Amino acid sequence: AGGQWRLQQGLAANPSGYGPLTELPDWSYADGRPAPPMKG
Amino acid sequence: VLADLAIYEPKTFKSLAALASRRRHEGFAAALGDGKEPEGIFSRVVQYH
Amino acid sequence: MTGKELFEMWKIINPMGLLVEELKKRNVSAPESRLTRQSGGTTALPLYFVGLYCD
Amino acid sequence: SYLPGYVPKTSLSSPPWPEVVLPDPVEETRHHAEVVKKVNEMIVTGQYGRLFAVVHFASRQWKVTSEDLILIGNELDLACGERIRLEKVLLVGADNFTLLGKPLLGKDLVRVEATVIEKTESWPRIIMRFRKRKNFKKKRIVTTPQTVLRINSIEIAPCLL
Amino acid sequence: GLDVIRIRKPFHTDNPSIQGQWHPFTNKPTTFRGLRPREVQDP
Amino acid sequence: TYSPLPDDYNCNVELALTSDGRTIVCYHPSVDIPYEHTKPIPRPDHDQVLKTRLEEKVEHLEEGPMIEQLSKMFFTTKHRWYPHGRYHRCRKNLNPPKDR
Amino acid sequence: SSFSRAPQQWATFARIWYLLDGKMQPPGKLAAMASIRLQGLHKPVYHALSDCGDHVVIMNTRHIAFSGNKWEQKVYSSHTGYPGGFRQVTAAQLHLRDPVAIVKLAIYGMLPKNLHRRTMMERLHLFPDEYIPEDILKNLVEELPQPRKIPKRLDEYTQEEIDAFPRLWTPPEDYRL
RNA sequence: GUAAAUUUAACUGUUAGUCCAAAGAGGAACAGCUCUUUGGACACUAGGAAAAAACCUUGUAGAGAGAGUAAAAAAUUUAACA
Repeated sequence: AGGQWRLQQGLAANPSGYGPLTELPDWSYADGRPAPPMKG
Repeated sequence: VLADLAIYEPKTFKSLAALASRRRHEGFAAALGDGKEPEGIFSRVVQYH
Repeated sequence: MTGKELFEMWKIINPMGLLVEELKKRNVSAPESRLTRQSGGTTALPLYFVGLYCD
Repeated sequence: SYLPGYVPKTSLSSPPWPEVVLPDPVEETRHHAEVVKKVNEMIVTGQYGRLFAVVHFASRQWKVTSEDLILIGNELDLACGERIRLEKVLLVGADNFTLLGKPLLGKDLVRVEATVIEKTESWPRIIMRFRKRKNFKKKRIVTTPQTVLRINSIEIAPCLL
Repeated sequence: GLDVIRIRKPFHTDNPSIQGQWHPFTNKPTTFRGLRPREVQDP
Repeated sequence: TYSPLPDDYNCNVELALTSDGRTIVCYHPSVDIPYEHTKPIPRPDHDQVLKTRLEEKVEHLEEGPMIEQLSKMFFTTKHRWYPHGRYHRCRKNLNPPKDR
Repeated sequence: SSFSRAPQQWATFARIWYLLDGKMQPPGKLAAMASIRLQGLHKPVYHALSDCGDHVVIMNTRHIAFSGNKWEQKVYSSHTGYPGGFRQVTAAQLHLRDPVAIVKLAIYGMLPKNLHRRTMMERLHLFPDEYIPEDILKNLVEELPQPRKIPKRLDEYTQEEIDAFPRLWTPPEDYRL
């Protein structure tokens, strides 16, 4: 759903493509230390 | 998640339904408009770079 | 006590009696019972919702 | 006595759906500020009980709350007991209010922390393809690495305004 | 130390609902005097 | 004014975007049932020289009539009321896993 | 909601009684609504293995309205099982013989083709003409809206509405009519 | 644009063609029929077309209680004034 609308906004057709939802880190250490980059 | 919300968070799900209904109405108004008018408040899309 | 409902740990009898006493201490009026919802009342599997009203 | 585009009322004269008039943008913008302020005061005064949130973790969305367990389907390069922050919160909800990200809520607004309590592997998963041979002795078994996370806490900060 | 066997759900919660679990009356409006369909007040 | 949905059931929904426009705020307090929309609790319900007798209202009924009574009372078919053999009875797990 | 576990489970899976009026309604549209309610497909807790169907009560089944010529054209066929036992009757013929047959068959076809179907039919209560047993009337919880909007007859139009509509043409004053 | 090709040293097995589209040549401008040619599919997967070797989508290597898609639902009721 919403693939064509997302393309109209310049986003990836799939929400799992490029953008903060996928590329940003999933987690970080509770003290604030950044996690290692994810494999994907 | 939406199915889980419908069962365990009915108030939150009604809000999501209200939000979807509002956005649907904004789409209807825009379709009638020629584009001269401004876009709906909820229609506005946040951009990322 | 994670996940446990209060009365599962604290066993009470006649909750309505305890409720009336606690409302009195708070000066609230005695609760009135009414039928908020009802379904299949004349069946083996009925459902009833009872609401307590103060004033 | 009629406009040039006047049509006598009939079944098909106008659309069947009821006409909807949306609020005036200027007036609605003022109302939105009042609602955001009201909800902000509830957060400031702690007028909420248990909170739940939707987090995006390991390509997945989890409807979680405090003390919950989630079984992640892979290893996480963390020792057991390590406390992490789940940084992708799509939604945080309370009894009386819900905050929605577009698509993710800001880190300032909501903090979700979890702990690794177990690192293990799944039960053996049989893989069997019916190729043109004696299949039984050719069954493959795979076990997938898993991580159990406990949701310690969900905290919202008064930063809506 | 728990048995390494099939786990039915990849999540466990003791508090699944914050706003109240859905029931058939969750989204039904109430009616004046709780009258039923085709019921007559002042019988 | 304008409401996306009716507000007479479940909760009253107020939708508001934040000034930055990156967050949607929903205020949804519960809608308490009005006292008027409720019914009063239904009140439940001689030469008797001899004591009242607790006569047993337990009447024997044959399998066919008994199943017909059970099926009508619970609005089911007759099949579920028949027994099954030992093979299926013993197969059933009497210590099933329980989640909360 | 802070209910006790057993009461909470009872409320969530409780059976609801729905009332449906069949006057001047097409059977299929009545059947489509009844099918969903009889299966529990209208509940967010729906699962096929959960027996979450609801009760559906349909009145005025004798006053259903078929669109088109389905009264004559629509044929219901059955076979007794004996040589020459094939019987074919029209919807009109079946309706006179059994006022609830048409709605019942329409619902039966829509329900899933599995062993749960006959159980779902037990929760279907079809009544020909506005009479419902008192016991069933006391169960009723909600009345579902009629799927088809019944058009008003010419006589049923109020004078204000008749005046509000314009006179499109000028009839010749010398015409007999 | 691509990454394969030839040669040398050894060696083994498969190969009795079905349908679809196209062009011919024989039958009857029949056959799920005869012959040849071009391409495709079928002994490698899956989705769809009612069931479905041959049509369409898609290629095939695992786990997921995530997501975007592909093919993918048949239409139609047939005049006249004196």
